[PDB]
Amino acid sequence: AKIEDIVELPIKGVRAVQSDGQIMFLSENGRFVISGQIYDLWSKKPLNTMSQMRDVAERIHFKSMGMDVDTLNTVSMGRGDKEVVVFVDPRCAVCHQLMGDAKSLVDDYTFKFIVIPALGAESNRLAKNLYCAKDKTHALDALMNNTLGSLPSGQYDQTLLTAHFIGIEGVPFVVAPDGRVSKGRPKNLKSWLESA
Amino acid sequence: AKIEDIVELPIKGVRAVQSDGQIMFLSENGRFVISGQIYDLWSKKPLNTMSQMRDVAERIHFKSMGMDVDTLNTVSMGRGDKEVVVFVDPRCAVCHQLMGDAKSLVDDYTFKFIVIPALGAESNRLAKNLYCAKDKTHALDALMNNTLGSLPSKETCDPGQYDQTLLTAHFIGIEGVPFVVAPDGRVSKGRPKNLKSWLES
Repeated sequence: AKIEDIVELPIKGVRAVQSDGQIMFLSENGRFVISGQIYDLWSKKPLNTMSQMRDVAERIHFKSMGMDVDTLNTVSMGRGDKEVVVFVDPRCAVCHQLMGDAKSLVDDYTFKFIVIPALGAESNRLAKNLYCAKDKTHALDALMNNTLGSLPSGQYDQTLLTAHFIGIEGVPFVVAPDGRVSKGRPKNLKSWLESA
Repeated sequence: AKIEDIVELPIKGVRAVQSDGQIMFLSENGRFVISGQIYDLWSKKPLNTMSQMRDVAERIHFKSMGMDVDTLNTVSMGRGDKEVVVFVDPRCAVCHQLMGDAKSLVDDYTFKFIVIPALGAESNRLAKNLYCAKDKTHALDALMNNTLGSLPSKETCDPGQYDQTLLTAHFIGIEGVPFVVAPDGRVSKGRPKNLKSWLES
């Protein structure tokens, strides 16, 4: 069954508002109100409570959205049964520092470092090399030391394109085991992973 | 009663999409769909057809939305019974051209030149001078020839560093200058290639 007609509306943000039991959707500047029901098509679920609303604003649940992060330009570090996802650029020094902090935590977490060239054509180069690594154990090591170009083996990186599509902004971008997101490096990684 | 809770959603755009007769609202990356009814609070009307969706995407109806342009930093040119609205910057030469072209149309239209300082501090200064001017009779001419700075000012005017006419334009979706609104509401983001005809249809 088809979409027959499409019109872009002058709407740049939407807020869910709850009053006396009913949840409505207001455009960010107060021009439009939509009375009805919102559905998360990627998670294939209706959002019916303010708690579910907050979940999609504050959290990312990759497997729930049909995303396997191991299929991206991803390298893994650690042994924990709690998964931590960190989008990183190969030239990002705060990303490198964050990755250094994660080394002390490898017993309780498994880190998924997803390499994205968010910072340019040279970042593309390094990310592109890592993608073609013979041995991703060394790739991991290469990533953390900023030694990626001398790695044994498109201008438009798929991991970059995907992150952008789904709204990942800036690096580093961290997703805790419970889905909580950190736009940037948290003050204390260990504490942040434990709880809000 | 009270609004008990509020959540900003990860949505940057909404498309009205029509499927099997009903209209739904889809987020920019397709992640979210909202089934239901949209109401336009500025013009106070429900929107139920794809034609009404196109109307709010393509047109601005100042009076329907309760917007009186004469309350803004505005200057009129022409005598005609069809109102044409043009947002301009004082330093915008492309805007001055359009104004010249408009001299020839004063028979059919009245032009409402809405002055906004969108291009920086010198633009701010000139718009503020127009606003605080003792004498608005020559105001049109000063605008078109870019001589607003020599307009004698009222004692002791100061409206503040943030121009309300600019704030209004930004709020209701004016983008760039010049920005033209035809009598029937159609918008032109930039000077149309051919004006008189554009104003026609």
